[PDB]
Amino acid sequence: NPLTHSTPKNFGIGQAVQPKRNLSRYVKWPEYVRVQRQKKILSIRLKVPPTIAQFQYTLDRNTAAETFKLFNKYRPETAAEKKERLTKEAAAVAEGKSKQDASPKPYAVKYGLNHVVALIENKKAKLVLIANDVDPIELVVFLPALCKKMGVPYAIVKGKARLGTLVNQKTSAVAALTEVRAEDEAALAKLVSTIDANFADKYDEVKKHWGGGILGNKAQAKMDKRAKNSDSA
Amino acid sequence: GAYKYLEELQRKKQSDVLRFLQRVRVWEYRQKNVIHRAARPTRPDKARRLGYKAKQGFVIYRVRVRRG
Amino acid sequence: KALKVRTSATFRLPKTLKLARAPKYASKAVPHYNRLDSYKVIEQPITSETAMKKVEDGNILVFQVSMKANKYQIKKAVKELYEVDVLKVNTLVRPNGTKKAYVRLTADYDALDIANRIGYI
Amino acid sequence: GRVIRNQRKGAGSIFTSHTRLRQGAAKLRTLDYAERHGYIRGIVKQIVHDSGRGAPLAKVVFRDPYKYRLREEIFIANEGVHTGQFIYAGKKASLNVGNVLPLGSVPEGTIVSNVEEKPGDRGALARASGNYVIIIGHNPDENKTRVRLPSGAKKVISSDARGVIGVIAGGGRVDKPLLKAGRAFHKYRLKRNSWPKTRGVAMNPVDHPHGGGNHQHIGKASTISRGAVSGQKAGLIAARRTGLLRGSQKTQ
Amino acid sequence: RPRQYATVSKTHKTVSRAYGGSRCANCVKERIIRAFLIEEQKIVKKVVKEQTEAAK
RNA sequence: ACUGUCUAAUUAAAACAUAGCAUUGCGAUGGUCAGAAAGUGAUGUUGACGCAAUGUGAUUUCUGCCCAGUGCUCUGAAUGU
RNA sequence: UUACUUAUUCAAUGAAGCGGAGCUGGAAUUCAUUUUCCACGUUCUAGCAUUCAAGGUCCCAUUCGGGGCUGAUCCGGGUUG
Ligand SMILES: [Mg+2]
Ligand SMILES: [Mg+2]
Ligand SMILES: [Mg+2]
Ligand SMILES: [Mg+2]
Ligand SMILES: [Mg+2]
Ligand SMILES: [Mg+2]
Ligand SMILES: [Mg+2]
Ligand SMILES: [Mg+2]
Ligand SMILES: [Mg+2]
Ligand SMILES: [Mg+2]
Ligand SMILES: [Mg+2]
Ligand SMILES: [Mg+2]
Ligand SMILES: [Mg+2]
Ligand SMILES: [Mg+2]
Ligand SMILES: [Mg+2]
Ligand SMILES: [Mg+2]
Ligand SMILES: [Mg+2]
Ligand SMILES: [Mg+2]
Ligand SMILES: [Mg+2]
Ligand SMILES: [Mg+2]
Ligand SMILES: [Mg+2]
Ligand SMILES: [Mg+2]
Ligand SMILES: [Mg+2]
Ligand SMILES: [Mg+2]
Ligand SMILES: [Mg+2]
Repeated sequence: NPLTHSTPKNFGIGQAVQPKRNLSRYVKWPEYVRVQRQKKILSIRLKVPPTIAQFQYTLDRNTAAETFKLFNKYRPETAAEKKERLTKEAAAVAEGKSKQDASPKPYAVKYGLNHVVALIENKKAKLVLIANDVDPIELVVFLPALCKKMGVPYAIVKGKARLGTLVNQKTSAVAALTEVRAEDEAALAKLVSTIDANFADKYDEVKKHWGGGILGNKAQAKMDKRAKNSDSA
Repeated sequence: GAYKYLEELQRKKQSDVLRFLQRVRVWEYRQKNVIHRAARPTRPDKARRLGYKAKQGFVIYRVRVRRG
Repeated sequence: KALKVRTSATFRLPKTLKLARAPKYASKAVPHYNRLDSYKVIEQPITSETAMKKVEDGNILVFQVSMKANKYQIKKAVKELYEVDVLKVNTLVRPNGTKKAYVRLTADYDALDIANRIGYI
Repeated sequence: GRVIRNQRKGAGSIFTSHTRLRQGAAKLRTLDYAERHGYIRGIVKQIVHDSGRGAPLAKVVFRDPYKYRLREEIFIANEGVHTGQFIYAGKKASLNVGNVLPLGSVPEGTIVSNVEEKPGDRGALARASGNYVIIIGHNPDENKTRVRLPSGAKKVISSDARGVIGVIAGGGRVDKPLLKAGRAFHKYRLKRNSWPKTRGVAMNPVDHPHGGGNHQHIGKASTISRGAVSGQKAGLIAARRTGLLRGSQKTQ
Repeated sequence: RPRQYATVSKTHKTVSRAYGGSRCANCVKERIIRAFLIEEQKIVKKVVKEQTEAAK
């Protein structure tokens, strides 16, 4: 009020140098950024075959979190827990004369790609988890079809790295369960039901549907409003 | 194991699933430098039977050459 | 939440952390001793007749001096070896490929005296 | 035989442009926010002679909308523009000699110079002293504009393509005889090394298709096909007619 | 010569009026009168189109 | 026509050039030209009062007839190759 | 044959304001209410236009300094053709 004044500015083309604004939409990115974005786009623009694109249909965050919840009880031995187990059965077995068992039959999530494949082939898998990222996609893509044929209930899940954490690796392509402690059997059957309902049942129909063929929005609104006026005046 | 499946799939080049893959990948490569380091094999079964190993000291490079 | 706010359209190489070298083993294993010392800087006196004259009439000492040495290195070395104050130092390259220093002392010192103290005449 | 003269020019040794004194490329302002929505004002700070050019340049300064500073442009000067004059450039801008407007925004019969081929190229057509182009019509659906270039040709370009009102200055330059070798000499001295010209018919065979013979003469038809190959094309290339042109020129 | 201007005192490089070592007096005279009259007519320009909006 | 230019070391000329005159190609996704190739290059800091390609040779005067041939060219033809 | 754009191609720019919607106006005539289409800070003058903007507002615990929001409407990150 007192000696203070209201100036204000005219930003109106031909006066008053423009204020600093957010140009983030316009910044010129490094090529490696430019590509990983354009790669994402090109995959959406193209028509994508049903044997791929049966991915992108991914387990919902709820059913998944319940699935991780169960799986996380089954983690493999930590480095310490094996060193620990050994000294137990290094002593007790070699002396107390139990034959190679001072240790209980372990129950753990099964992993590694070649490991899991032969498990599915051998019908030993109760549940197979498949990641959605897996850049050389071929390592994985045959798995739903393999599972479907072997009558092994499977799910496509987000987090190749989140599958990793539960096995104590940076990443894992797959995670599977074969054995389960009798205490957890019913929770599993419940998970298997919801999962089979979202994947193994829908397999045949999904197999018929191509994906992609999706426009960007500048192209979208152009044809949304062009087909809008042309037909209905 | 998985490698056997990769082998057979890769023998269908004109199959719709590989035609897609071929088309997307060939664009990406052509965007990068004519010689550029590859993080991992994109044919793990092929590398494998040519003597590749996942231990430290093995390296993959990707490269472009003109045709004709 | 939402994205970063950049007000500029140029993306620049992120300013990242540069670590100083911490060698696991020494470079050359012994440091080289001083490559130009006062004894290697000033080589011989120059006793030519016309040089001896600068000593008598000019209060000036003429030395053959290392080709690798500058006016600073010459001044200091004459100062340390001969216990004398230097006024100024002029130099030139002889045409046999050697360097000649014309070294004038300060008014306090007598070049002639200092010349037959070092022992030439 | 030898590589003839018109083959040696492409290697650009002694044939490159003599560029040292030139004021710098003449261009329109970059096509930006101001110019495609509003207009923007400038002052011609000077109008100046460019070396090896027929027509004067005009230095025109503007304010930088995004930063505090002045930004100076080099225009080809239209006849009648003057120092101190205000120049207006943009979609919405009054129609006056010296201003730059999109071809769509001016009525037929409008006369403009330094007109862009595509929008944004900062001008292509009608830059030589005396020249202009005329707007002969509009097609508002697909927003094109039909113009007639100095050659007589009629081309159709984007109505967004910019041009500048008026004609280029220094016209009539070619009406005055050069009168002597020296005037030509100093002329090409500031252009490139094209002068003088030896006639192929005064050369030996090694040198040129026309070379040789105990009398000077071409010896075969001097009309050469497009299909001809380098070292063959000299004389009248792809001529659809030849001989003194009788009767009115001026395409219908 | 340009570098000698660094060896001389500031009074040799200026005159006491605004825009002293830069513009030519009579030029400064002009940009005063011009500034003033334009800043005035700028008021005249607003209130006239302030009424034009109100009566139309 | 003039002033000008060349065969250093047998030709300085009527030869070459020149202004003037005329013809030809091209609106840039181009004309002419360079390169083994290229995200290459000359014209081009260019735009037809321009660049590129030929001829004739200042002024005055005048440049007739012939498109069958060889070229060049074409909003042409079509049931032959 | 003619549409599409992501391959490929061309131009531009220290990848700055693109596309879609909304505010206020208004031409417009209402056949129930808006069915729409344009707009939507700069043109007597060879001045001046920069310190994340003054203003307004909310904070830090009132220091001197300093921050947030608004001023400058939302939404999609397709740099513009
Ligand atoms: Mg590695
Ligand atoms: Mg010296
Ligand atoms: Mg050059
Ligand atoms: Mg020459
Ligand atoms: Mg000639
Ligand atoms: Mg000639
Ligand atoms: Mg001859
Ligand atoms: Mg020949
Ligand atoms: Mg021939
Ligand atoms: Mg001949
Ligand atoms: Mg002849
Ligand atoms: Mg003074
Ligand atoms: Mg002051
Ligand atoms: Mg003579
Ligand atoms: Mg001779
Ligand atoms: Mg002579
Ligand atoms: Mg002679
Ligand atoms: Mg004549
Ligand atoms: Mg290339
Ligand atoms: Mg002659
Ligand atoms: Mg001529
Ligand atoms: Mg007659
Ligand atoms: Mg007759
Ligand atoms: Mg004939
Ligand atoms: Mg841009």
